Amino acid sequence: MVGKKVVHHLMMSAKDAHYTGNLVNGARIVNQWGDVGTELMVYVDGDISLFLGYKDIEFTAPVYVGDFMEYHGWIEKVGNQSYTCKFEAWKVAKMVDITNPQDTRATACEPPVLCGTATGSLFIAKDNQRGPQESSFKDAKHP
Amino acid sequence: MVGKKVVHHLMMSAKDAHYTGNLVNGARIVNQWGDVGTELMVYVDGDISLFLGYKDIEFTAPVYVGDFMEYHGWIEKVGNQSYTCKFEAWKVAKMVDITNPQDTRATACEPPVLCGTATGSLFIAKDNQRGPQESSFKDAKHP
Amino acid sequence: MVGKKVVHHLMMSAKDAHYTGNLVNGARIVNQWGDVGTELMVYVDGDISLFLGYKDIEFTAPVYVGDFMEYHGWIEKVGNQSYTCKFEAWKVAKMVDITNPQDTRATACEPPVLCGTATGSLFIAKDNQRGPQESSFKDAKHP
Amino acid sequence: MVGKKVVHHLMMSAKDAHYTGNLVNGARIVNQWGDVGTELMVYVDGDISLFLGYKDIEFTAPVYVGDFMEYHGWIEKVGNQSYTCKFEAWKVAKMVDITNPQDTRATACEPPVLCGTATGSLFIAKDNQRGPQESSFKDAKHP
Amino acid sequence: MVGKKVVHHLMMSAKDAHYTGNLVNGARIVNQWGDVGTELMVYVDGDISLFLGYKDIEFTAPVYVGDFMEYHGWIEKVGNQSYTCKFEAWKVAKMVDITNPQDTRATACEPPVLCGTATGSLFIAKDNQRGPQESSFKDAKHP
Amino acid sequence: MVGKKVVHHLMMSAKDAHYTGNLVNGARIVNQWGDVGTELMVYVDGDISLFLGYKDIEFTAPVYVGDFMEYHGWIEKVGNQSYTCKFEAWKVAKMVDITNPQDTRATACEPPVLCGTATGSLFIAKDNQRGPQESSFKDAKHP
Ligand SMILES: [Zn+2]
Ligand SMILES: [Zn+2]
Ligand SMILES: [Zn+2]
Ligand SMILES: [Zn+2]
Ligand SMILES: [Zn+2]
Ligand SMILES: [Zn+2]
Repeated sequence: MVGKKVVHHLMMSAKDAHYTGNLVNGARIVNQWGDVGTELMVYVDGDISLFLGYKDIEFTAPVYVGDFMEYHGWIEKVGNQSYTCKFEAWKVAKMVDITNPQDTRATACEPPVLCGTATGSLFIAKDNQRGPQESSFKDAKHP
Repeated sequence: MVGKKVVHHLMMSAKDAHYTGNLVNGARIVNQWGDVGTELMVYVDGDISLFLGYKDIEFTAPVYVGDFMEYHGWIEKVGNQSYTCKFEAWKVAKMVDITNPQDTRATACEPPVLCGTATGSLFIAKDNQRGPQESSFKDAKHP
Repeated sequence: MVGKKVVHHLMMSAKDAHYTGNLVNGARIVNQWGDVGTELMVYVDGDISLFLGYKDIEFTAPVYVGDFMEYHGWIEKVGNQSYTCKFEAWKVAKMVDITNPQDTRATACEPPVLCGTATGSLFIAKDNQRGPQESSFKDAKHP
Repeated sequence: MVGKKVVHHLMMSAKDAHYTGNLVNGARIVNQWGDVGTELMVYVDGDISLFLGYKDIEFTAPVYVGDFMEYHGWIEKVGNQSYTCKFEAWKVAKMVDITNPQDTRATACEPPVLCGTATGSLFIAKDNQRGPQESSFKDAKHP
Repeated sequence: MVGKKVVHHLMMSAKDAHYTGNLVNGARIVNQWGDVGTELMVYVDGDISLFLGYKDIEFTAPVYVGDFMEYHGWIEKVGNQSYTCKFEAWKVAKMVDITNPQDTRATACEPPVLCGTATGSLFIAKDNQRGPQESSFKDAKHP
Repeated sequence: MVGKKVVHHLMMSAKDAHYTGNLVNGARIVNQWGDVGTELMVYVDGDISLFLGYKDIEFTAPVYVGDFMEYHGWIEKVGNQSYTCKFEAWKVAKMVDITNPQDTRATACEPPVLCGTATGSLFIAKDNQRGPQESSFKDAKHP
């Protein structure tokens, strides 16, 4: 790991439903990993970066309205202009019975439930790199 | 404090702009504190709860597109059916120059910048309380 | 009251649901009061202003998809740079049975149902104040 | 006119921009007229109705982020199952200079600026009509 | 027809619901026809244009979450500054039973189901017309 | 290829901006490929399916507000419960100068510009497969 792990955390609201049955789409996780990756790039080189692509996105558990979700990312390798990052998505709380809209019961997921993993790469053109911006990234070094 | 502090963390995207000039509205913070409060209520008594009101919301710094934000909340007092909570909002990263849309430079806020505080109260009817759901809340006790 | 009361009015659509059960979050009301406050500031001094904070937000009735809502605000006191405003939220129509998604019946709320109240304050820096912009605000005077 | 005029009122936020240059699309007005029409149908016959179509939508002035807008509608004719309604859209306040994102100046539109008109028709199947729900509609009568 | 028919195609997600019962509003179709019209104007004269109005919008079948929809438009007449266009909306796939949120069954609409038609007009000021931009529009000629 | 290619087509509006500078996030493409994949699954086996993951997402050109985009997908292999699909994203029109918000000029991309590719897999549990629903998929066969 280069630098600290970045952790986003938020709730799936009714606005996050995508399919019928209060089911959130897997792309919602990818949206959040894009923002996690951006934060990592701000810290390592002071630019919001451009997202190049992914490998091995795996969606491992369904996500519903009322789930509380965490999205973890970290830099695995600092390249010359490209940065290889790893990502995870975890469910930390949920409604007890999504099928009953009037049921207000909810609980924690302890341990948390793995909902996705991915490897991604981000790019900052050499002329736009500004060096580390956040103290945990100070010994980021390039090849 | 009763139980653990809950920390939401996410990015302000262009979708979070509300006013002209890429300025986010203060209500965006209140939206997030509602979800923080919900998470606390899930953990303390197993219900999503109803939000009763606030006191002393203070908005202390402007928030823009490209800001990375954290939203902290915790339970201060467990009542019979009402729960008094404290909330904070903190900026952890930002664009360098929001006034130049083509400027991709961004940096950390170290130390983080205080953007808001509030006291709020949430309600779970007695019949809907289920006891603690998350281990850090196990010694929640009522009057 | 200084100037006229501003009244926003609109419908809660399915897009306004936040929690399960077609329940709208209280923060939706705060979002609308921010826009009511902005309109008041445009009229009193010709600037969109910055929202400083609230006191005594109280949420008094639940709001659902298909509710028609009014949001009232007015200036109580013109300060030097700060303006104290009062806000209310009222339900004027609703679905008869939110628990049956196929039920299309709806009715008025006559009398209207109080859903929230608040006191808030908004700020316009002295250099940005332009004087009244709307005829009902012409005798706005500062201390 | 049958019954009272319904008036929606709200702000165009940055979220309402559609085209480049902070320009709102004309369809945003049609969205709001759909909700105005729904409210009229709730009042005249107690059902949210189905929107059948329009004639003569005319868009008469551009709408931008930061405009405050009113949307008026009323019933012109109560049919057997169809209801002919008239609609208008009016601008009541606006930013002074949309082309300068840092300019916070705004003013009223006094008199208000006409932004659109339309004639539309809505439908409630005979079996779903429940009679008037709001006192101003009490003498709604059908052919 | 002047030039080619433009065809938009997409899915109604849960985010497109507007009324209760997973029902999409007719204005969603008008939103899409605005974007179809824009594309036609880009191709015929190189400007995003301004939408002037409609005649004869007819909404002919309800649209729900999980419907796959196509939106067709074409130029019927090139005027001096105004362009008369025709529009259609077609349903190509749908959920089998919208009333059961846990039912994941879906099917095609073969033949496709007509959901709307309209005639609209768009405007490009003479000074902003740039001539055809897309090869199928090369023989666009004005009066 | 098994069955026909599915083509989604739509516009990036101001609502699709994500980063500063009117830049759309790469996750917007992944959102659309999820809906393309869903449509393919409806046609091949009559269920909306669950998205399993991706390989080799590559983002190849930036996307901005005012771009018109096409999203292509097709089934490469029908498995027992998993379906391997290929996806592409293409830009077909764009604003001439995104950096000038008042510039309304736009043009076609002829030839269209490649913005992304991916391989993905979708899942329908055996008990939920219903056979082909759309005539071009009639000779879908499983191992
Ligand atoms: Zn570096
Ligand atoms: Zn308890
Ligand atoms: Zn003044
Ligand atoms: Zn009647
Ligand atoms: Zn021409
Ligand atoms: Zn099959």
